[PDB]
Amino acid sequence: MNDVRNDDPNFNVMGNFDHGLTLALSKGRILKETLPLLATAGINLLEDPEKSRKLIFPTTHKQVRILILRASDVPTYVENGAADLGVAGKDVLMEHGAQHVYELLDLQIAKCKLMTAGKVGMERPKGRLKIATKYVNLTRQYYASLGEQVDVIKLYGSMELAPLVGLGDYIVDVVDTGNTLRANGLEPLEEICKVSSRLIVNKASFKRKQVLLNPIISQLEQAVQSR
Amino acid sequence: MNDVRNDDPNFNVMGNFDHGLTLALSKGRILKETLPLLATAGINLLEDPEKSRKLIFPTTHKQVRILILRASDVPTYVENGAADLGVAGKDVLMEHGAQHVYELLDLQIAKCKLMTAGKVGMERPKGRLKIATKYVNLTRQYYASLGEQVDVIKLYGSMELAPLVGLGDYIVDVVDTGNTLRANGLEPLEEICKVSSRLIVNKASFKRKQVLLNPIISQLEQAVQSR
Repeated sequence: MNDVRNDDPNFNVMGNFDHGLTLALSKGRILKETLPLLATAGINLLEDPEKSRKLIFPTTHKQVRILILRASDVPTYVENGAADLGVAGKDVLMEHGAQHVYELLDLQIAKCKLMTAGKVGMERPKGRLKIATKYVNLTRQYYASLGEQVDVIKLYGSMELAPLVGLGDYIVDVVDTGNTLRANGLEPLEEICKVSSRLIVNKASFKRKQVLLNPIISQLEQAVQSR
Repeated sequence: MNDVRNDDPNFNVMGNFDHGLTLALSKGRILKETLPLLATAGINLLEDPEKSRKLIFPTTHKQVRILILRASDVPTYVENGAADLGVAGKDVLMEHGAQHVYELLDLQIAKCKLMTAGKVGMERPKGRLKIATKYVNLTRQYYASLGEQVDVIKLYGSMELAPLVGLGDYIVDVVDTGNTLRANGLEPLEEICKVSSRLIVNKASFKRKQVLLNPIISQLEQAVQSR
């Protein structure tokens, strides 16, 4: 009946409440670096998600189905076991909070650093520093490091724009290389920590689904070979 | 002083931390129903923002620059004075509950309904309900109106996926015709309030720049065919 997996038919198979494996992936550059790891593990998207109206996606495994989420939402879906396991930025995991999750692997992809940044040739203003950021808990934790307090201002949008129109004193964002910033007349400053994409499993799903999970984890481990 | 206010050169003029005017607009279908009204008032872009890498778009008015923000951020920018005025759904504005702001006009565009929603043929669950939604404060106050306290689950992405994978019991979201909803085996249930885009102005912005603002406001009002 079931036999082996190689689901070639697209636009089908993907059911509701799949008690197989629900994988929560992020959306942009993170997604484009995750796909290749998965391809070696035997999991391939049948369609292009950008040009697709689907919310759940079938893979080459009949046992595995994919969500493409805002990065902030991956931990939330897995925490609640609406997804069994997920691929999330360590920035996002650290802001949110690890609860009903095992962090199983540093995948060594989407490597960046959480940094402060400003306008080039700016004066440290006088009062409470106003910090614009999407990472409230993390910038609060950090300036507690230095013995300072701050006014934080939560942004969900482009944090590059804030201090050009004079919204922040500074910003806190993840920085690959720093090109985009300098080109828009800004400069990276203090490195708060290092960030990479991690794999996470819902604690219950771990106990319960260990025959689908064991091999997949083990093949992803080998694709991050490194040393 | 200088009367010349017409500006053909885009990729030009631009400015930084202006003391002329700075307009923040949401970037969805809202943007597209908005620009026509700004047209009526001799305020137009000079390129496709969909196809530009610009962060601050200049306009046909030498005295007015534009920002295209992620909806949730518009009230953030105007509260703080980065923007002197902007456009956003009443849903956002009510959830944000911004301080240093005047709502001056119902543009009566992008009309819809903040509603509870669920799976087709749902069964009323037992215990405290879980609600998958972006608008936390708004559901908390709508269930605090029915005396019942609930479990909230904040999402920043598509709220339509949540039910299909069983994140919530119910969801809270904006429903125009909710045509998409049925297509995914979901239903509108109840109604919390009605919703349209509004025009807000920073209060200190309004005290000083009045000279620039009154002409712009007057024109917009008359374009809405309102008395």
